[PDB]
Amino acid sequence: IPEYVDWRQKGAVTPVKNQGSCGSCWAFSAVVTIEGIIKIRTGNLNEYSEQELLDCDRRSYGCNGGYPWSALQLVAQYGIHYRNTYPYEGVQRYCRSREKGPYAAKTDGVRQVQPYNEGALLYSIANQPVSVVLEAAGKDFQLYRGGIFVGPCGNKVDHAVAAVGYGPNYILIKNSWGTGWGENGYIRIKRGTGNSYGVCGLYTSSFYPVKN
Ligand SMILES: *C(C(=O)O)[C@H](O)C(=O)N[C@@H](CC(C)C)C(=O)NCCCCNC(N)=[NH2+]
Repeated sequence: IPEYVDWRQKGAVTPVKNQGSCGSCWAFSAVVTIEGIIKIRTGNLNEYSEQELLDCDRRSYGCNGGYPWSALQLVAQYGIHYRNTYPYEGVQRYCRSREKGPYAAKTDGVRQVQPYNEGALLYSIANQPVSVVLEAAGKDFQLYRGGIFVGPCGNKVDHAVAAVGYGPNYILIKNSWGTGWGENGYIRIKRGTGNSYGVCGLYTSSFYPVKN
């Protein structure tokens, strides 16, 4: 795999979103990886519905948090609608997949990255955007403005985001806190520190969709 990856530069990343007060980061992370794999496999970049996963993933807890792997499993089992068809409301509502017509996209499965393994995650990112988790509760992360972030942070992961690239000393992360946070909504998190958790626990739990 190459020294630098940046899926934005290959047209596989949609604009940065803002989840608002709702604890829906798990759905945004999953959606980033779906948009990416659909662009990679079909050539088209579309936006897909975080709200659909928020409402319809019965293993998740709506705005009280949830599981990226469960949202991705939902998209592989049923499918997902376009964001326009099922826009983001910032609150969990009834599942309306059935009332919104045929799904827009469907995947074929979900595969987990070997946790606590930097090279495995870099490999995954080299093939596609990956859903990852990290500890975002610390003030240093909350206030990140730019540069390669080294912390301080612990490994008590609490926030799902998406890895869309990397470089020799960082992994490139698409956050769901709007375009005014970080580097136009992105953070570059230091890698190569030898800490197996990853900076801010970045290697704890990583999933990606599979689409043949
Ligand atoms: C995301 C956020 O707004 O930061 C949100 O808090 C979230 O998804 N939290 C997750 C932790 C990460 C995805 C690793 C979470 O708490 N998941 C467990 C399920 C939700 C908590 N339990 C219940 N019953 N609500």
